[PDB]
Amino acid sequence: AGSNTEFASNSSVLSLVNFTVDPQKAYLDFVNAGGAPLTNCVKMLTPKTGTGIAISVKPESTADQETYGGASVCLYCRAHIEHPDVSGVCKYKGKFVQIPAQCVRDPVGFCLSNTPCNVCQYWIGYGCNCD
Amino acid sequence: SQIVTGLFKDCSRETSGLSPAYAPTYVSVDDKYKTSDELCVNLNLPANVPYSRVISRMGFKLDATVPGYPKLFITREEAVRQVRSWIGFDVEGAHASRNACGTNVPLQLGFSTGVNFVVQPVGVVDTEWGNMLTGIAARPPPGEQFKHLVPLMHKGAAWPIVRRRIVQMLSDTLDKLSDYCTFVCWAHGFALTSASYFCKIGKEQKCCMCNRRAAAYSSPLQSYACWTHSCGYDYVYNPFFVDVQQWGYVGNLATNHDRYCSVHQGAHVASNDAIMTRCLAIHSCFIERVDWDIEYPYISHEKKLNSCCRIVERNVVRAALLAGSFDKVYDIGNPKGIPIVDDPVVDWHYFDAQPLTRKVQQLFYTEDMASRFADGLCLFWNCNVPKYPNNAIVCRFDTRVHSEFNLPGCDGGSLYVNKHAFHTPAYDVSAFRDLKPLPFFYYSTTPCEPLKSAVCITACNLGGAVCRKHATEYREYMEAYNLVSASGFRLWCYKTFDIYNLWST
RNA sequence: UGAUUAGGCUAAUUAUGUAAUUAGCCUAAUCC
Ligand SMILES: [Mg+2]
Ligand SMILES: [Zn+2]
Ligand SMILES: [Zn+2]
Ligand SMILES: [Zn+2]
Ligand SMILES: [Zn+2]
Ligand SMILES: [Zn+2]
Repeated sequence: AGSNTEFASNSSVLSLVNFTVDPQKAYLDFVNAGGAPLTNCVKMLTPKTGTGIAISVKPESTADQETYGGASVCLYCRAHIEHPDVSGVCKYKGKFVQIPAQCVRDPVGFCLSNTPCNVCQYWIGYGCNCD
Repeated sequence: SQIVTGLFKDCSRETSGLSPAYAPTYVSVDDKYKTSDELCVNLNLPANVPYSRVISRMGFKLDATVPGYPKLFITREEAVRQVRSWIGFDVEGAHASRNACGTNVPLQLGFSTGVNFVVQPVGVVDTEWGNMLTGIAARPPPGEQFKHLVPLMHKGAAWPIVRRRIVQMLSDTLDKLSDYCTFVCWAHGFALTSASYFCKIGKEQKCCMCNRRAAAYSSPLQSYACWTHSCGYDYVYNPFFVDVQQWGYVGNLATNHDRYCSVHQGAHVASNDAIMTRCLAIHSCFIERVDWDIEYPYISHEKKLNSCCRIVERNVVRAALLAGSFDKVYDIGNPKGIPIVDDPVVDWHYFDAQPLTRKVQQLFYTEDMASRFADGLCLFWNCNVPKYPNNAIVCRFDTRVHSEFNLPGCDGGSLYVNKHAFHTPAYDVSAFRDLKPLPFFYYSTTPCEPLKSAVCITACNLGGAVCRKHATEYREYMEAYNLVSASGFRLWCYKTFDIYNLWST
């Protein structure tokens, strides 16, 4: 009964994330120690003519970005645990996330390490010109 | 890469997958969005209304080796070294039904302390905004085996209450034994799935109020504490896990347990499976194998008890050997062959099952030498034999007494931990049918240089007096004898033992 | 029409007669 969702290679770190007190530190320590980053994310085929903002309702990737499904790049959605937000609502789910092309080796961990700007909605250091 | 797993299985009854913006994985995306180059297309196809999909927690694997994070699935040796932390653990299950199909949730959790907790059926539900850990529809397993689980489907308590109850029970059990918790399981899959509801892991931490290792976590306080400081804490921090079935067993738990033990019978409840699991682990580690190279630390007055045991033994053996005018002694159970008392000169012979000195024989005792060893006394100081001869002096531990250095064991026996782990068979008075309990008394012959006792065998007491040199000595011997007796040791002597035969000296 | 493991059969895809993965069905073991 039911349908499978995850590969076996991802079953190890996610299990750790299901048990740790601080899931973000657990995932980052797993990745920096040489562990394999999460795979099987939802990559989108885009014409590469987008605005470039971090989170959008449609794919808005530029020539130097890739578009991912939001729930596929959220660690709390991937591990199916509680979100550390107000009212438990994910800010990625239901939307598309633009990741820089030099970070596509770890779309999830990048989302754990960067936050968009509150004014221009770009990533800080990857499009935010609010200097 | 390509091998899928049953973990996080979508247990919903929906006939179609999710859209790319909502699906957590590429595999879970509906096939109408996919292309050949492993990519998705944002079609204008209408987005769904709010949904609820049950996610399975079956198939956890704690094999990660992140530095700084302790290894929680310990091996056999580390399990033996952590025997004071052993808690049996079994969870009964309930099948998800109605809106979902394909996962099981805990219904009853049982522990080897004899406690069962009934929980409401709670699972993980994915929605359009995030996740929930909420109640779901559930069904008891079919068959006559699980008919006792039918009334329990309406008697469950909330998971946050059960978490605190579990933490409190573990605190009460393990406060004076260890800083660690080791869950002994028979099938670790569903046990780990249930442990995900009430256990947290991470780096090793210190208790916030003292220097002990932290074993409990408080989410409302976000703090760590040990067993004595874990009031109101709702999570178990860094527990160990042991899978007995991986230790080379064939068949189910009941047939493997019943082969070596016949004490832990009863009705089918989760705490009974946990008790049988811990009993089987004890039998596997300390009866089938003897790892006497492992030395355990000191929790309490074990050095003092070890000192007092010799003080009792020397006086008891001297007084037994003087009364009756005996000349021969067989010291069964002496690996080194060191005599205990030597003021009455007698011939000594040493026997042990694993001797370490060529002055000691290699005899095993099976009662058949009752007439053979009848010319002299036999000594059974902490040697367990199912039938003792009449002319013997025996010291045996009463396994029905529970203490910090005496854990429950297999088939009525117990695990006595004093610098080493010894399994002791169950205490049975039928083995002493030819013997009588040894009365309390003190006999010494040191020269002399208020207290009045009828059992203080002393040359002054023959004259109706007493000296301080013997009075304080009698007081310390009383303290030592009382400590030895309270710890759980019982002394048995031959039938003709009378203290009035010692007054002739 | 509860879960996993091992074997067998079928279908699809991929690779180069054969193999891997996925999906379904049967058998056995354990868990429920
Ligand atoms: Mg059971
Ligand atoms: Zn999320
Ligand atoms: Zn900005
Ligand atoms: Zn403390
Ligand atoms: Zn037993
Ligand atoms: Zn005196």
